[PDB]
Amino acid sequence: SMQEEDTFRELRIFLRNVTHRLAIDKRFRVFTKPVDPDEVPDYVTVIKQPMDLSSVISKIDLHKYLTVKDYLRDIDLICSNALEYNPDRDPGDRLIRHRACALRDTAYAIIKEELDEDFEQLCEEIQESR
Amino acid sequence: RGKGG
Repeated sequence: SMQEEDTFRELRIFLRNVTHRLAIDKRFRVFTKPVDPDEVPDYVTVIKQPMDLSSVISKIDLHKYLTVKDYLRDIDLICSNALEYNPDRDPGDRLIRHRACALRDTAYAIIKEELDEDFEQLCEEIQESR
Repeated sequence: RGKGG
């Protein structure tokens, strides 16, 4: 219905705003664009589902997220990919990991404070009916 | 694997 489409449009607005706030944080610059295969040809041999904040915005605009839980699976993916691709104890890798975990924690905290649980439940129920 | 350093 038109009312369900209004719901999903509100979800997209909410998700763009959360993603913008993550994308402008200096700590998360390394997650703002895809890892460049021209610069890191090894990356795809390890990471099978690349994800980044630009790709998240593209997915929002493509109507790929019908719930915040589905959005969070992709934030979880940006984080898990960084932990998997950069696991060693050297400081450069520790720093990327810390930042990946901060990105995840920040997204979850913003959502905890700003997502109405009944709004999410409504989204989930509409998605389940399709 | 790894970008750091």
